[PDB]
Amino acid sequence: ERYENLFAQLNDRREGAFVPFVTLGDPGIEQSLKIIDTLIDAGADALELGVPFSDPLADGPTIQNANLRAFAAGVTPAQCFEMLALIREKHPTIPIGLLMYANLVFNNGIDAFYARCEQVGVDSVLVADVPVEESAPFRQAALRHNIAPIFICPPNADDDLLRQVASYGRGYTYLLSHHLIEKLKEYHAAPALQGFGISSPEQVSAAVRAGAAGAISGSAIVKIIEKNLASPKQMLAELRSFVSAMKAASR
Amino acid sequence: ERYENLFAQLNDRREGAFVPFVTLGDPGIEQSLKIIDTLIDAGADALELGVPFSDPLADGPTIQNANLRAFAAGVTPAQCFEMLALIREKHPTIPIGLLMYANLVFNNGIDAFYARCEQVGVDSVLVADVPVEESAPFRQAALRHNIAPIFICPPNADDDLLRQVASYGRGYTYLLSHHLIEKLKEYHAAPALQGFGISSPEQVSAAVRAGAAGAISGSAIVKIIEKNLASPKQMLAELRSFVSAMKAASR
Amino acid sequence: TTLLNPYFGEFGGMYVPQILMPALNQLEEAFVSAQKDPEFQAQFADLLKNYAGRPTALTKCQNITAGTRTTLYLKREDLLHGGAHKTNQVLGQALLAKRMGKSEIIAETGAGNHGVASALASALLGLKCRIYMGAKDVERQSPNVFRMRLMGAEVIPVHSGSATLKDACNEALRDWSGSYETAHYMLGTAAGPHPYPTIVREFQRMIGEETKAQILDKEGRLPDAVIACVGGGSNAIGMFADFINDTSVGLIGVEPGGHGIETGEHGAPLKHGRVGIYFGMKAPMMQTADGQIEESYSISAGLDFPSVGPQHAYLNSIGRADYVSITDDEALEAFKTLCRHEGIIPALESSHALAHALKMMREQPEKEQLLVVNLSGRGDKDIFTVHDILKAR
Amino acid sequence: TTLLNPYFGEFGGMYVPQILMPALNQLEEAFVSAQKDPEFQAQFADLLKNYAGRPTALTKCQNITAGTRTTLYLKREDLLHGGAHKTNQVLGQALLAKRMGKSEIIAETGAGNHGVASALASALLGLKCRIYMGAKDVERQSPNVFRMRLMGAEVIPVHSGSATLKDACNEALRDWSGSYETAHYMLGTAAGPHPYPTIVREFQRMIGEETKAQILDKEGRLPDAVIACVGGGSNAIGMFADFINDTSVGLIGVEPGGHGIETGEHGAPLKHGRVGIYFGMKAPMMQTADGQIEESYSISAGLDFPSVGPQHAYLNSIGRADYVSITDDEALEAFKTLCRHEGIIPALESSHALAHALKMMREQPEKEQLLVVNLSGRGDKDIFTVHDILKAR
Ligand SMILES: Cc1ncc(COP(=O)(O)O)c(/C=C/C(=N)C(=O)O)c1O
Ligand SMILES: Cc1ncc(COP(=O)(O)O)c(/C=C/C(=N)C(=O)O)c1O
Ligand code: NA
Ligand code: NA
Repeated sequence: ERYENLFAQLNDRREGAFVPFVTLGDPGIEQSLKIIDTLIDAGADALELGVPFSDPLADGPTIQNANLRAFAAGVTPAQCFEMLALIREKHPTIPIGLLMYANLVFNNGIDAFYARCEQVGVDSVLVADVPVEESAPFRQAALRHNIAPIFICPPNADDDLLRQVASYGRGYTYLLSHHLIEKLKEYHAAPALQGFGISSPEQVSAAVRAGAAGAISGSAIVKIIEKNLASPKQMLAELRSFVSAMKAASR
Repeated sequence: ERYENLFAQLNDRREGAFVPFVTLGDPGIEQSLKIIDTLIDAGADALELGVPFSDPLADGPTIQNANLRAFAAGVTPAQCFEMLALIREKHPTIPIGLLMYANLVFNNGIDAFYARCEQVGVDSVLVADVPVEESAPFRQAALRHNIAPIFICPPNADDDLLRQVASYGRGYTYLLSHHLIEKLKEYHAAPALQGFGISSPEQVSAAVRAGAAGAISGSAIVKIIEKNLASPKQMLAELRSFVSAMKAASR
Repeated sequence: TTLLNPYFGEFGGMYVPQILMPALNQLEEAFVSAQKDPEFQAQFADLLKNYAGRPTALTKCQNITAGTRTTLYLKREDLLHGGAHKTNQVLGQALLAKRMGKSEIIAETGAGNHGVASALASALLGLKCRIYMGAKDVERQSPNVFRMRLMGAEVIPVHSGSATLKDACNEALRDWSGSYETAHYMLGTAAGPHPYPTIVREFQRMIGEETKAQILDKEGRLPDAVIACVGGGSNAIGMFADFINDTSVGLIGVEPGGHGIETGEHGAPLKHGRVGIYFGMKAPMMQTADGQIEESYSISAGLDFPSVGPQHAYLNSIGRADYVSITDDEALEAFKTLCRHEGIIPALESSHALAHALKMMREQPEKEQLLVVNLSGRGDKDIFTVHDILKAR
Repeated sequence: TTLLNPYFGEFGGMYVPQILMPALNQLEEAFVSAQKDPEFQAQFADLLKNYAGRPTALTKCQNITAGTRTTLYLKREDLLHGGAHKTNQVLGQALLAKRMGKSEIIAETGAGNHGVASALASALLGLKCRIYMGAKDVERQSPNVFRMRLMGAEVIPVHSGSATLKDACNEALRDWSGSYETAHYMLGTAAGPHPYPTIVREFQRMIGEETKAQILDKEGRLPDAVIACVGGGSNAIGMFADFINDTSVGLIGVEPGGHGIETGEHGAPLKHGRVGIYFGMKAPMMQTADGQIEESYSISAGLDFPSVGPQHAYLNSIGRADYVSITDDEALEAFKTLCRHEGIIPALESSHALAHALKMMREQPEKEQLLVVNLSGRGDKDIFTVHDILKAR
């Protein structure tokens, strides 16, 4: 619902989107909340929040460290949902997406997980280790709870995959680092967003010109966090700068 | 020749023999010569001298150490023969026997070795690792140079061995630690001498009563040497005591 | 869409990022093709026979079962080139890699046996090879670390997490996510995403096939039960496979009990874990109430794994195979017993299987039973660990 | 008086104290009897096949001979239980000990392989066992020291002399001189007093027998030459025996050249020594002008021996077999080469044989030749030594 309103509004303004990503509870519950508020203040159109998983076999060292930090803070999925409720209570319209690992969703029942997401105000869920081939129970539970199932369109994707992603996904299509936007639109795929390697304003511009509805910046934001670790008050302003210095590239 | 005269004289005196054993060049050339002179002074009827061999695979730690000492003194077979000539020059009648390892005899030619023995004045040679089965070239060369080939009569000997030892040996028969003297005499074996474990006067007495011509005391003497190592002047008197306190047990 | 069934009942699947699906589908197609190619089978058989040393002996213990009605045979995978059963399937997977056109090899290892196997196979067949190994295992299994390097394999210590098999696995997957175009990921156990569980079983099934032929020749009948340790599940499924349709033959898998199941320090997820999704599969996992993966423990590096192959979870669910656990101490006693009574030094992993066979015998000494224990590997790699322990005692 | 000829030309014999002759005659009679007993042969064959793992593979190298007209096969004794060829004859000698009624076992060892073999055989057949090992070898071959002890064998370090094989031998003989009534001296090489050279050859001849059958099956013709390292001479004579009457087959023995023959630090008495009498036999010895036994040297513990078996000295004298030497460095290069190109880690002893085969190939790359190298053992025991060396470089 929120993604739809967003793209609709971003279309009446001839602009794209800039979605940043960060790990919840990193480097702490308090600092994390302050980090996200800063991100939205700068210009974050939507958010992609990761829940700390013990064995993130699909994330680079950058994100691995973040999880470690969260765990070092005693951060748990439960506290993450406590945070999401707080974020939602302060920002009612910004789309919030979660980056999950299958086991954290499957653990207490798939249906129950998506129910909690709807309850707290989450808008979409991308399960990193669930390809469309195994997505059935996940996307079905998501749809039943008004949650958008996000699917990744890899660089080595084929026509068959394009059609599935187009019909199974909602909210937006996660694109991994021109014609690939043609098919999706032809198949009526959720507004496509380019990700991976998106760390510069020009990359965002070329993405919109390519036909994308916007661009997601992966570790681009996380890379900034860690580099200002010992300096909290510096990290925030450091982030404000980049975000604003990126959303502008979508107008 | 000397063994014959010895036993002949020891028979006219109703007595046996007491043959001590020591390693040449141990603990040194000078001390060794003084040791042997002491041995003869006390009452040694004959001598059994060992030549230091690199790998005495038939001698206990006691003798192993002695060799090491000799080698530590740079003692060699050549210097041993220099010593034998000196001993012979001072004591013209005492029988001198050598305890050799096969390789030291075979090295520069078997015939040449026994020739050197005759030249220096040696009376017999016992090759520790040459059983009667392999003795042919050795005893033949010995006999050609007027050297008595000494053979060991083990405790696990049989009749066949008794007859061979009896006919092949000369000088005396080395016995390893009553009826065993009966056969030898029946076969006309070289005067039998009991050895191994002979470290007391009573052992010598019982040997003569058993029918032996005397008794050889193996490490019995060597055991005394090492125990007075740091005290040369003590070792000598220590040895004088034992020897005299043993030859008396043969009268 | 797949050529083969990715599931064993509820267990299995292909839970990997979308980017790796093409690699898995290509691997499955190559495997199916190879299985039908007499030329591939002949080459594989040639390597197994003339390079690896198959068939391996089936040895009858003639001292350890004294005074009982148990007859015990040991399937000698410890006599295979490399020292463990791992060699069997690496040769097959290496041939598959070449069949596909790959020139590099990625692998993970715990006891270091799969690493050494991957390295030796790569050296023989002209493939590049890098191995991931938990820093803890790098130390307690040092002998295999040296061997791997001598053969030109790159050994990469993993200090992440518990620094064991699980962590090495995570790295191998992360690595393949970015180098899957020129490298084949040679998974070392019957686990992970389809088709690995199926491929590993098929490339290890000669263990059971030979065992059946040898036991029939020697005893004129099938075993009452075959017993194997279960880390990821490769040696056990290799032994089990050919006997699955022989309902009279019991199939017993032995998970490591570590310091005791009740201590929580073990590696027995099949019987004391909970189904979850990790390492590309849906299978029993040792995990927190929250769904985080728990770190496992075992004196044996090769069994220190928080999960288990999907086919074992399935065979257990339907009651075809039974699974039990053996503690560090029970495995150590079996190790000492085999050394002293049969003159065979077994890997500590294999010692868990032997330990259970010994328990079956000792618990009911008058029960007539013919048992086969899969001696998955030799214990030369555990010599320093067992000594450093028997010393403290 | 003996049943069999104790000599090979001028070499051999029984140069031991008279006290040990009964033990040697009893052993010779037991051996002759056993060789005629189908029941003994069946038991021996059973152990070799089902316990030791015979027959061993004959592996064709497919990488190291690239670009040459040499075809090289490796006889895989490294795949035998224990890791070396030593196991073959210990099983036979152990059965002989039992046939005679002995219950204890005395043995000497260098690379520790014969010690481990003696220990494993004793554990399996219910015999007591004590092993003598040079203190130097106790260190550079530590892995086998652990294995021996784990199997219930008493390991006795020898600090005498050069603290190597020769010294361990001396002790074993001294020990047997006093415990020959209840213990059988299980000599570990084709040397020492008759009947050992003969017994060891006969109990190791299956190496050559299988090699002949396998090469005929694979190439349809006999090898142009078979190559083996020579320490005491057991693995080489085991390989040679069945080919002696096949005059077209060259027999090549490789003695260790150590730091170089000219340095005097080597273990090549057959070609650079002088005939002497030691260790119960008349054979080539490394000795001083005075006739003292010289201490030998080799990077390989198993080849560090100042003498050699009498049959090798004889085969050399008549020109039937040719002997050469290989230095520490050449053996090390062969070791690395086999690891990296064939995925097989050879014992440093075996590496000397391989090194010479590589030289035969490299020196005349266009010479068409079919060669067989006896890979006498695996190199797991040398892993720490080779690493500690390749590190300095
Ligand atoms: C000898 C041996 N036995 C059993 C196991 C268990 O693995 P399974 O799949 O369950 O059969 C390993 C396993 C070792 C490693 N993890 C590795 O070397 O890689 C062994 O090295
Ligand atoms: C693997 C191996 N190869 C060769 C040799 C050579 O002995 P040969 O008789 O000449 O065949 C040994 C020998 C090792 C020992 N000396 C010992 O273990 O005992 C080996 O352990
Ligand atoms: Na497991
Ligand atoms: Na030698």
